[PDB]
Amino acid sequence: KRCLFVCRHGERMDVVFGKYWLSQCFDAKGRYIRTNLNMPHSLPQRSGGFRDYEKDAPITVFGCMQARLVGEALLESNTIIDHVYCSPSLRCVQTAHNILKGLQQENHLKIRVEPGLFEWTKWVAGSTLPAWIPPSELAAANLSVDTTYRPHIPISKLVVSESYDTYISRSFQVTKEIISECKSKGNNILIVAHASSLEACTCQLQGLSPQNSKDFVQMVRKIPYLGFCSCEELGETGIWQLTDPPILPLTHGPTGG
Amino acid sequence: KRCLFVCRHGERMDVVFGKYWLSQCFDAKGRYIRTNLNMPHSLPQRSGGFRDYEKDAPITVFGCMQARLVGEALLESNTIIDHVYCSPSLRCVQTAHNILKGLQQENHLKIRVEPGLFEWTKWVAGSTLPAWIPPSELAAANLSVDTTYRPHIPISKLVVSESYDTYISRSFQVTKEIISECKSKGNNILIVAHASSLEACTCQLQLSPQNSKDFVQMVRKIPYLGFCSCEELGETGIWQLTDPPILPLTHGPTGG
Ligand SMILES: O=C(N[C@@H](Cc1cc(=O)[nH]c2ccccc12)C(=O)O)c1ccc(Cl)cc1
Repeated sequence: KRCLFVCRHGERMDVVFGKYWLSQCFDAKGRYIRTNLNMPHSLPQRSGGFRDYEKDAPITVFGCMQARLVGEALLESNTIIDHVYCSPSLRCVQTAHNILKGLQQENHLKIRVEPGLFEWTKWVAGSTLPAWIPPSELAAANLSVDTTYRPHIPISKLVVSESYDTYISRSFQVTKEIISECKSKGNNILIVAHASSLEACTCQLQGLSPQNSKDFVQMVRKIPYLGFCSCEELGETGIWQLTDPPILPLTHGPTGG
Repeated sequence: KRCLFVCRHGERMDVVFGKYWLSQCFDAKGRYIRTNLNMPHSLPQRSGGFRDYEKDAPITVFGCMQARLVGEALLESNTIIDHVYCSPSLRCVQTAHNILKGLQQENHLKIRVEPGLFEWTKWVAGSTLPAWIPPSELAAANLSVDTTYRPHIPISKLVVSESYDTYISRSFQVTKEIISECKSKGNNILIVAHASSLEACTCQLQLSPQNSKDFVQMVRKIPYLGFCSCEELGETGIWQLTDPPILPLTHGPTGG
């Protein structure tokens, strides 16, 4: 077969509890005090204190469970994952790790943190990139990250508020580089990143021309949490095609009220 | 203090997947075939076939997690639940069970199924009540129900398309009958019912029950596993609302 799977990260803390979520779970002294059961028991310590979460928020408890279930669904369908890459966004690393937990592969597979899979940098606030936890420190928080992996696009080569074309171009360049270095090692590749990744990583893989920016944004906003798409290589053509994913979709509603 | 905990059931299968949800997860021959990871691995075989679900829908996978977490939160607060009662709706009994799982008390405790705790019957479709699974059949699905339990208001004594006055009374009466029999047994009692139940059961145990229009508004504002706490003001017999012993639970949808 040989497949490439691209899925979106889990439910975001800064979506459910809004842009001022740190207000609701950190006190004056900076102690994490959860005020909701959807908040995790504890948050990992960061190199810049809790304010590094403002532009790089973690997934919720239900975000972990979405990720666990997709992993459990891959195992149940005997869908073997040989390689896993993720965006350097904390929400993506956490999703990837929780998929490995559901996959029962926490202690075998080591996640390849690729900054080239970070979403369109136009969607970052201010004139500074997020303070992404380095692989070495993600590993030191139990998250099953490969600290050996050489990134195709380092953090230093990412542009602040890049053009649509810059984002689409690097998304394509990095996906071919990912595919190229996994030609030898294994069949199936899982990418855990953003809504934008599912289209930007696959669009030009099929030989097709990319969408215009406004069509792209509309496609991207219809992709749910842990939204999962699939690409099979057509023979040895080098072109890949989208296919019915190996697992069922995942749809739940809100808490309500 | 001596507490009464009233909480709504978990996420409904028939809300997420619509009114035609049996169309999506049952084929010609009545074989359950899930089409989404939020649908459970399997559904219990029902007395009168699969069509009995049409009016008594089960909670989703994420429905069970909502319940589990509420249960786990009760455990962590050092809150010992001494007696647990619930509506005869499958969603309510499934919620009740997953709270006991969350409490690590599936074996120790047994759920008291009370038809008197069922929601306002005006919200029933057709001219017939839902074909509820009897406490005997529920315990045969590994759901930790108390087959012993003598219901204060049995099914046969429930009126189809009842009035707002009849509901608040039967909700008030059953709550007192629940408080009465527990007096000695333990301290804290847990009701597991519907969005209506949280108001109807603790309104006049504290006040004049609100009008029908004001009620419906308050009900639709209560989330899945929404949780309120009442405590007896001494031995006076007048109970009052209090900041619950556990945090609330808020999550968004799948989206798109
Ligand atoms: O929903 C957010 N992000 C999106 C990407 C995204 C980001 C953006 O700025 N504008 C957009 C417009 C159209 C489409 C997508 C975007 C994602 O998760 O895929 C999001 C971002 C910040 C916070 Cl505090 C909370 C939530």
